[PDB]
Amino acid sequence: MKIVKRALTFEDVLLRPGYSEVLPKEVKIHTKLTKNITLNMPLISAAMDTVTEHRAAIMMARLGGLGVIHKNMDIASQVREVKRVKKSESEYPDANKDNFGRLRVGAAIGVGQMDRVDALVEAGVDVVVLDSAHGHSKGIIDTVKAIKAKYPNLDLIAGNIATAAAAKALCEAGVDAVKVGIGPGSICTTRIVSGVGVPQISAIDECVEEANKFGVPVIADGGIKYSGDIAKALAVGASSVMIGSLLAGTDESPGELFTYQGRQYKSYRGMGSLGAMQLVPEGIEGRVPYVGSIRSVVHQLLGGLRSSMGYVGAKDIEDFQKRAEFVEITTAGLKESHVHDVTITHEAPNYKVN
Amino acid sequence: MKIVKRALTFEDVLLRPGYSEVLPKEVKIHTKLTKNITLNMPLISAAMDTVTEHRAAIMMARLGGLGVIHKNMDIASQVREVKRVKKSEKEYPDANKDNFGRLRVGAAIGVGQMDRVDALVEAGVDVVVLDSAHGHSKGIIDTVKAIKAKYPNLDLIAGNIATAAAAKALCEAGVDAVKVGIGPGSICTTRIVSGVGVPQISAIDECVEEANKFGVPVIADGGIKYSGDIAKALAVGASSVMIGSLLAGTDESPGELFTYQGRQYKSYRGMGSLGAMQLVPEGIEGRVPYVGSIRSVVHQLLGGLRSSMGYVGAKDIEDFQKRAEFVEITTAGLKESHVHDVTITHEAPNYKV
Amino acid sequence: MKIVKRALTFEDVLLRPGYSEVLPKEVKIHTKLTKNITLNMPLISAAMDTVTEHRAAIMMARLGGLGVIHKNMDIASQVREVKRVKKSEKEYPDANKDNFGRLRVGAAIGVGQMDRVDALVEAGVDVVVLDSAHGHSKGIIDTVKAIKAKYPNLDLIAGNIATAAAAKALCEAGVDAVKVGIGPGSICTTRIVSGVGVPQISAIDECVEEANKFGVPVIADGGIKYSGDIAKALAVGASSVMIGSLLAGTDESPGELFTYQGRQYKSYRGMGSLGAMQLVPEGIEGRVPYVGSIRSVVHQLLGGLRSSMGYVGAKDIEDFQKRAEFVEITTAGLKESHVHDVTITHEAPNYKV
Amino acid sequence: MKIVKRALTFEDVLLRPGYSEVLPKEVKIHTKLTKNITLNMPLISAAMDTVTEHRAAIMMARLGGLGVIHKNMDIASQVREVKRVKKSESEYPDANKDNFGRLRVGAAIGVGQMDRVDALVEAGVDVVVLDSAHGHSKGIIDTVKAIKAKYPNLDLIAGNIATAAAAKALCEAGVDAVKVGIGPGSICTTRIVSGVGVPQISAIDECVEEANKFGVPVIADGGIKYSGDIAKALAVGASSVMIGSLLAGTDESPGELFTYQGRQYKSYRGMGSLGAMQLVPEGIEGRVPYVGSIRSVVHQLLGGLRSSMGYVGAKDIEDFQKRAEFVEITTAGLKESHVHDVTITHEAPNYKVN
Ligand SMILES: O=C(Cn1c(-c2ccccn2)nc2ccccc21)Nc1ccc2ccccc2c1
Ligand SMILES: O=C(Cn1c(-c2ccccn2)nc2ccccc21)Nc1ccc2ccccc2c1
Ligand SMILES: O=C(Cn1c(-c2ccccn2)nc2ccccc21)Nc1ccc2ccccc2c1
Ligand SMILES: O=C(Cn1c(-c2ccccn2)nc2ccccc21)Nc1ccc2ccccc2c1
Ligand SMILES: O=c1[nH]cnc2c1ncn2[C@@H]1O[C@H](COP(=O)(O)O)[C@@H](O)[C@H]1O
Ligand SMILES: O=c1[nH]cnc2c1ncn2[C@@H]1O[C@H](COP(=O)(O)O)[C@@H](O)[C@H]1O
Ligand SMILES: O=c1[nH]cnc2c1ncn2[C@@H]1O[C@H](COP(=O)(O)O)[C@@H](O)[C@H]1O
Ligand SMILES: O=c1[nH]cnc2c1ncn2[C@@H]1O[C@H](COP(=O)(O)O)[C@@H](O)[C@H]1O
Ligand SMILES: [Cl-]
Ligand SMILES: [Cl-]
Ligand SMILES: [Cl-]
Repeated sequence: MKIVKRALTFEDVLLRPGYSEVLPKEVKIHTKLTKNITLNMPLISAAMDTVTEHRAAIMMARLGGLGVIHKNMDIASQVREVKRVKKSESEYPDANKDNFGRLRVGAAIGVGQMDRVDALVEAGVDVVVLDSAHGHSKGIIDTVKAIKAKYPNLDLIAGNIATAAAAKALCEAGVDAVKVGIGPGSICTTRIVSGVGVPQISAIDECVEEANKFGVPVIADGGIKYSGDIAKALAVGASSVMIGSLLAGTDESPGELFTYQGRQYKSYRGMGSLGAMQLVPEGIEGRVPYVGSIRSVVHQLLGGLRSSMGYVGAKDIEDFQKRAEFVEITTAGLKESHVHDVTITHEAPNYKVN
Repeated sequence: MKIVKRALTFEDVLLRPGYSEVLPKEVKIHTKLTKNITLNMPLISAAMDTVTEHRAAIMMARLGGLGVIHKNMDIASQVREVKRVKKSEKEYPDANKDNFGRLRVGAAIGVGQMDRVDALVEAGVDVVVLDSAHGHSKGIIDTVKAIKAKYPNLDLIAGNIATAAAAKALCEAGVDAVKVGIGPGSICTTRIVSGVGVPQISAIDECVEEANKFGVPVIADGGIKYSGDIAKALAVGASSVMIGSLLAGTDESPGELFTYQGRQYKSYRGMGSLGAMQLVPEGIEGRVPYVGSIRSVVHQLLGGLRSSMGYVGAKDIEDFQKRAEFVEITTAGLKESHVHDVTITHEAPNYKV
Repeated sequence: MKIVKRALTFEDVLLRPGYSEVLPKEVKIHTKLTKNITLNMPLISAAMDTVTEHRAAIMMARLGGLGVIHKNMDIASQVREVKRVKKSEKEYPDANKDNFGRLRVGAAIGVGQMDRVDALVEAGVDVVVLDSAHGHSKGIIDTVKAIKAKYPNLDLIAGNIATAAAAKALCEAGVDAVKVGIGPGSICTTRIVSGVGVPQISAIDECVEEANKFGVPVIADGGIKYSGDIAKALAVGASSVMIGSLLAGTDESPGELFTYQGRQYKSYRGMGSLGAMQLVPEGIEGRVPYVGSIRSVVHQLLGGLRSSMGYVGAKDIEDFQKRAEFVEITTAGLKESHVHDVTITHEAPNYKV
Repeated sequence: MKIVKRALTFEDVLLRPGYSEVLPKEVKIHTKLTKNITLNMPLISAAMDTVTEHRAAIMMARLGGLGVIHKNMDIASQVREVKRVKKSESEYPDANKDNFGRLRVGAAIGVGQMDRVDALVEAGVDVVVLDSAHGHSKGIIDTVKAIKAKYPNLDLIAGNIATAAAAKALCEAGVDAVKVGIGPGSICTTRIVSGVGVPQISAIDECVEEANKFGVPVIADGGIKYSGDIAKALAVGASSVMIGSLLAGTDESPGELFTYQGRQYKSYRGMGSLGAMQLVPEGIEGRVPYVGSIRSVVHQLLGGLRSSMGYVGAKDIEDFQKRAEFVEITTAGLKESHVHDVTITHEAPNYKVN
């Protein structure tokens, strides 16, 4: 058998602190979404039917990031969701807006869905997210070429991928960003069901190095549990991070609150779960704790990133990537990194152990 | 001390995705059981008294695979089981059949059991599976030589082994397939009791490299918990996979269904457990959740396999093995690979925790 | 990406035994706090509002160590705490005292707090501990320069750091000790929240190699759970150890004792927790078991240290560091090192699970 | 810091099966206890007050191994325990006997206990086990030299040690066997309390290589949980294994049976536990499950060893050591080695997971 390497993920590594003349409050967190679109902060909500519809994409863009409307609905519904975001108005000085001063929004499509693309363009979507379980596939590559041919000024994101060869193929196909992540999603069983995938830190590292040669941003999609993971993903070279599970428990995410055994929850499920698809399932249907507003979640997450960048001595994301040095740690190191030998009595807003 | 390598198993590795032009529904999954016997799908039910009798064996063959009738019964009883399969009769277009249109079946034998082989050969058995806890032994090798001498056109599988040296010995003795696995079985305590074994992925890899020289296919036997493990075993170069615990919960497996504290189960035990031997055991007696029909289980398992081959861009298994690249992962990598940070509310058909 | 090393912590290593001619009762455990301040035993209580006020500080000093009064209070209050220690009065023959026979005490300060330093220096403080979550910063380094300029004979400790580069910066700025530890603290979430830190053993090792060039002692701060960790920290070359969770359960720590579900506790929280800050926290609020007096805790901890030095054959700490050889262990090695395969019925004074 | 090596213990390694012309029933398991004393099988019960008094040492020797009477009693009591074993009579054809046809027995002593040694010699003890928490110490080395000087034909065992230099010092001191094990005992907190110790497989490996140059057997003392560990310890080069926890729950071991929450137990405690010593404790006081007779325990343990040797192709222990090849495994390998993905319904006599 051919073993190419030993691959690491988030928990395997930590950033080394460096000399710093910058306070966390002073750092700038703007970043590229694609080659032609800027975010005022690096978070994107996942294209999932238990995460991102209009209320969520509105908040995400008001806070300077992006929401991506899921494709588990007919064209007319998705169009209507996009218009709701575009026509939204308010306090949000970091808002992420197009040239008309309208909140930016993204919308998911799948292979061959060219009629959906047409409608979304005419609805004034800012970015189309072309998604497959296997981005490195002929269907995806062909779809990219068709979309760039018909809409040369439409910003196009394609994924998911996990290797440098995939990033090369997509970039040469004409994408404006690649999405990295095969298997690391909280609700994902892809690696278990089919044995395929690449640990997320290594996948991002590999793809970034290739995507850089084309001036193409990488989106790190899936597997983020804590703000520290966001920092690590960015430091390794990603330009933004896509998040589902950390947002699925918010007010704005689709679905109703429910209480079960004294706790509040919302539903969260893979788009490859049996429920969502109504191919063998590559995702599960579950529940996540209720966590209040998107605003409160994003605030804790960005505060973590700001801390990290303060520790590293970085003024902006690009400086963060140039300075960042990692150390690989052991299981015992991870155990020391978490809270240990104390029982938590009041839960912190940015650290929950289940 | 002499340490020859760091040895890996299923949970230590993942397959890298590759450029694909094939959809999962389009890939071909036929394979080889032995030099001369073909499978339409690569699964074999284990030769265990809680897994394979005639009902399981019939379903496995109708679906394109194979069942091996266990040997924890007298010769006559086993002859009868084999006969029920061979006499069995669009609905099963992938049925694995012999030149007469009869379902194929295998039967297990032990060292020096030529009387059992005689009666099985007479009963129309398609393949004989020579089983020992230690396939790399004088007893096993002599039995091989004697069987091939007396029945030269009888397909012979022997095991279990875990080293290239063992593979070489068996191939030179004249086997038509080798079975790999010392200690990975769900119900197995061999490694703990005797301190002996080789993590299943490295074992398959080592033995495939040796047996390939002789044109001898390798059966990966034991340690499969998920469809993804089937894919890995095949990608590393196994030609087929033998499965126990995943099928012991099925309607067709021997034994009755029972309910305990709100959950349904069937029994499952090692053939070296106390119960099965009736003494220093190398297996345990336990229970597995009821999972309904073998059909539904096989469907999900082949689903994952096809999906894997789609991800690798492999049109068939030879191509899969050719293209397959692995990456070694850490404990944190395994944790990320499983479902994490979400509570499952509706369990999936092909993923249980 | 740039990975500079595989970094280890306490549970990754063990000390090898060596030829010994010393019994544990015979070894000497005096050490250095700073270039100019001496300790009779090497423990310092953490500068936390659930660990060190005047009661703890007095006990730590009477036993030959030191307490650092925390800074989560106004300047006046902290001046008063420091004053209660300095005014405090065979029973304590190892008492750590200044040239006037007064117990020694330290006090914590933050970046740009020269007013606090002024009032502490006036109150007779023996050492000032300059604390920041990130000691390798322009703020900390400028504060050092300003303090040493204004009070050149005032012993100054600064931290926290975890790299040789940080150690070098601080030593050149003029500190009398560096404090090492980014993220190992029991109540600390820094590593999870910001992704930043260095496993404590490698951190100490890196910083000791740098600071030693300047004659500057290293304080290992955070992550101690057992006496054995104290030994390792010292053997790697720390001159002293700062301890939080192990002392938060004591009579003398601030806060009241309470009972919850049959067990006794006191509160313990990070100075960067929400509660202590009153916002994006880097600590948590929790509880630790009540453990009785500081004396009894320190007794057990120094017991393990002396035992360690006996095992290594070290007559004193310099000798310990000289002789110490480590071995790196695996997860299975750690499991064997703990109590295993037996249920504890009467808990030990110095081992809790 | 100086890191000499990465050290492995039992769970880190497995034996490779080899070509075999031998059945488990056919293999011979006799071994050297010391340079001048043979065991018919390689097990020794631990010198502990909750393991080995006369009833236990009698059974151990009848089965061909050895019991070592603990030293937590006055001289007269220990002498009387030794005589009880020596005067025992019975069915036990593998019995381990001196030249007078009396069951062999060993007795523990500590540094300087020369009067106890005299009494034990006069009681007809076969081997004296000189024990310290730190065998590589001047007190121990001096005691060895004094005992060999006064009783040149008395077989003398000394420990505990964990390094090649220790084995060299003891061998040159004149011992007839060295005992290896600092920290691996089930009830031991030495490694936690003082940070000192060496993972047991590495310790045995290191000491055996040194002890061999003197023709001195190594005893592997502590950390055995399963029969597989016995095989591994022997394959690495040890001549016998000392066991406490696996025997503490037997009829013959000191102490009464008790029932707590529907289970039967016996007490088991470190000799460095607070209870036993009545220095900071380096052991705990606990309980272990009741397991019936020593005969039934030893039978399962020896059957495991016989299997192992059958797998390796070994006719006797020395052949076992020459043939044995190990492979290092991962955490996932260990997980696969144990029972997994099945719930046990009838507990096996040689495999219990708690
Ligand atoms: O689409 C899924 C599973 N799946 C998912 C999903 C979503 C995110 C991550 C993983 N899987 N969503 C689905 C929706 C419908 C049907 C199948 C679905 N799996 C695969 C597997 C291999 C492929 C090879 C070439 C082309 C496409 C391939 C697709
Ligand atoms: O047969 C078993 C135990 N055992 C099993 C069994 C089945 C599958 C995997 C492991 N063990 N089934 C048994 C049925 C009856 C008696 C013993 C049995 N163990 C061994 C062990 C070493 C050997 C060395 C040379 C030749 C044969 C050897 C056999
Ligand atoms: O001070 C805290 C958090 N924090 C803490 C604390 C204490 C010990 C360990 C970690 N954090 N205590 C605080 C008290 C008030 C407000 C914030 C606090 N975090 C940071 C993070 C990055 C920095 C970079 C340059 C300079 C200062 C930086 C500070
Ligand atoms: O004797 C014990 C602890 N201890 C034990 C024990 C028994 C087995 C394993 C570990 N410790 N039994 C004891 C009985 C009484 C007092 C202390 C005891 N610990 C030490 C530690 C370092 C030493 C250095 C030189 C000489 C002797 C040393 C002893
Ligand atoms: O069902 C699925 N199977 C596998 N991955 C999925 C599925 N549905 C969504 N995803 C991915 O998982 C991500 C969410 O990851 P999370 O932030 O870790 O919960 C999404 O952005 C998708 O990339
Ligand atoms: O009692 C036993 N001890 C060791 N291996 C066994 C025993 N019984 C069956 N096996 C092996 O384990 C396999 C079943 O593995 P499973 O698929 O992991 O449950 C069988 O096909 C045999 O190779
Ligand atoms: O809230 C916090 N976040 C991170 N580190 C902290 C915090 N509060 C105290 N510390 C550090 O952690 C140490 C206590 O570590 P402990 O001995 O493991 O409990 C203190 O001495 C500080 O160095
Ligand atoms: O209290 C103690 N502390 C550390 N080791 C001990 C103590 N008492 C006995 N031992 C050792 O532990 C062994 C028992 O190991 P076990 O077979 O793993 O339970 C004994 O043979 C001694 O070598
Ligand atoms: Cl730096
Ligand atoms: Cl061989
Ligand atoms: Cl691990």
